[PDB]
Amino acid sequence: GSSGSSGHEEEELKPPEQEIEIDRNIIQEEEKQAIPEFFEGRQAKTPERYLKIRNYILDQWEICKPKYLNKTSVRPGLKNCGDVNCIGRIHTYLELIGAINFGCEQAVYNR
Repeated sequence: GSSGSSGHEEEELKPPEQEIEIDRNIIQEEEKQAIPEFFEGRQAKTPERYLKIRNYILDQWEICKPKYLNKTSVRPGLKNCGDVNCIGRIHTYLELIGAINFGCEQAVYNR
């Protein structure tokens, strides 16, 4: 027989090594690999909508930087574009890559 009962490890997640660069006018595979849902081809999820939201976040990030930027500050801001389930996807990702809130104890990867 066998037995597991093991865990408490990273969940398909990993903290950034160095602040990267992102284009608010260009969508590189880098982002598509994390936000492929908007590039799937659904009628609800569109690639044009993913940008609108992103641009906002990427913008706010610097608007507060170097200080940390909470998603709760942009949640209500772009409540019209998409939903919370999406907002988190973009925000988080960008945070995982470093594009936003780089090196900060107030991240979602260090937690």
